[PDB]
Amino acid sequence: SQKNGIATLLQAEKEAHEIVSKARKYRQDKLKQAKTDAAKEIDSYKIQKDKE
Amino acid sequence: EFFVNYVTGVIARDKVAT
Repeated sequence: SQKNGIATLLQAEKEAHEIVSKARKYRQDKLKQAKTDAAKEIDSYKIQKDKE
Repeated sequence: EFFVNYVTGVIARDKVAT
């Protein structure tokens, strides 16, 4: 049908923005874990070398 | 009627086939 004239375009751009979000959020959660695992490490190291 | 991301225009019938 004619309304299918947008079926292959609106969904195509939605998939484009989906892969966008995949790039900008699968990397963002890496910013979440990277900024967190590297932040809980310093105090643990401090206590590790402060028992001695 | 469908089927930046697309091109629109209008031409004379003399060259529609070519």
